[PDB]
Amino acid sequence: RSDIEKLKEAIRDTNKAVQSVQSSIGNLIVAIKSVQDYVNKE
Amino acid sequence: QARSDIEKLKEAIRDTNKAVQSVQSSIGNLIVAIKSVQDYVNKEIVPSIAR
Amino acid sequence: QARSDIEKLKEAIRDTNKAVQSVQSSIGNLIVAIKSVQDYVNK
Amino acid sequence: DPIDISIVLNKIKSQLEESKEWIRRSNKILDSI
Amino acid sequence: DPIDISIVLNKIKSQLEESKEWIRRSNKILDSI
Amino acid sequence: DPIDISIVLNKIKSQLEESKEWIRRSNKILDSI
Repeated sequence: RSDIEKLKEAIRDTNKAVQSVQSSIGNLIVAIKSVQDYVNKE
Repeated sequence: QARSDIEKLKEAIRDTNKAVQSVQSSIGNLIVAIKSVQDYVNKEIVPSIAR
Repeated sequence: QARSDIEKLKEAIRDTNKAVQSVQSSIGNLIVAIKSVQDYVNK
Repeated sequence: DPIDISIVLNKIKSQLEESKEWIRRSNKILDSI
Repeated sequence: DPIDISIVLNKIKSQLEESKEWIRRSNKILDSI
Repeated sequence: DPIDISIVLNKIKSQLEESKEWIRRSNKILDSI
């Protein structure tokens, strides 16, 4: 029951890590898009 | 319940793994997108400047 | 089987974490690559 | 090709959306423990 | 502008460092099993 | 330099390959529970 709770919390933290990676990817899209705009528009 | 929880932990990790697999495909496509901007600069920007 | 399954779950999460740590390393390098492209377009 | 970047970025956006839903489901299973 | 791309990259670096701290905690918890 | 980005992108690809292998190994351990 103690080990079960630890595994739960470990997955929960892994999931927070993945959520941070998902926001980082959203911003990488923004960064790439802006470089192509700068090279295309401006 | 204890077997029940072990089964739930397994299915939660399976879902986490599917989230990671999606992130992995996204990163593969980000490689493609950056490659394309760098190739574009090497293919039609620099030659255009020359012309 | 109880102790056996707990240790298997632990190793599964350990391996998932290594997969996330690799993605983290990749993202770090994707920043370098984007920076490099904008840097080569400015210099 | 301008549209052939656009096709790639939209592939990333759809995969990013799928990833968030998987994490949401993982988290809810954890709540059921 | 390029100086205002730098902001986006800094945002990415900040989220990446949060992600690393979360994985660090997860592994520390697993060490205790 | 054009090849000094190409080195970076090739590193990302191999890191991606490692990530995929790690997830496969996690899933197969889950298959043994």
